Amino acid sequence: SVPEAVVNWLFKVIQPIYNDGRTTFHDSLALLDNFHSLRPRTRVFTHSDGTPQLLLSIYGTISTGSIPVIMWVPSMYPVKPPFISINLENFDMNTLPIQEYIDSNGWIALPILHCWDPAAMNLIMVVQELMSLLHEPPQD
Amino acid sequence: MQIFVKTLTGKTITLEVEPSDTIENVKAKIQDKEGIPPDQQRLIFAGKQLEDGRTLSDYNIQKESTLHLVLRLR
Repeated sequence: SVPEAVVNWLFKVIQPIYNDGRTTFHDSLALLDNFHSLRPRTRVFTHSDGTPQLLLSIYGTISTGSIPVIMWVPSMYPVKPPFISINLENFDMNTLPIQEYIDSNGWIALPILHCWDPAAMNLIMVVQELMSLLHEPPQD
Repeated sequence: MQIFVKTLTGKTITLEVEPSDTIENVKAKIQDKEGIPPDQQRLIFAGKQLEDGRTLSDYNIQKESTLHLVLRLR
């Protein structure tokens, strides 16, 4: 399901980045195993205060019936929830109901992320919620 | 179209822009309101530092979006 070369790479890049490398590795690997349309890569994330930070991100298309997304896993995961943006890469900007769910900061306002409990939630659940996002009206 | 630009000092800025406006044009508008030279400006949105040559539309920045500004001396 997940090439061993990817598993080894995943374990490798996670160690120097995450406070909780065991949970980050378990949850991210489980996610890749469950959703073959998703892939991992690390990229430098630029925070609002200008600080750059290399983080693991998972990207690809998720089904809603589909939307391209980039999910970021914060270094404090799971104490802090992941965050997701629509992946505009390569799209002909001349295009979404999903837009009504995107907050002013450009993140998808997934309910579960605002009602986050670091002891009973994982990345797989996050993607599951994304798949049903349109079933409820945009909160705030 | 209205968008906001938040600064490190908690200060917020309001700008009138078009989706086709380039990042460079947006920096020019910021200079007009705050007197800050474009060269000192770094605009950030959703984890990315924005590129002068691209447009707001290119980053899917919609009305009411909040961009962050940080200044740097080159």
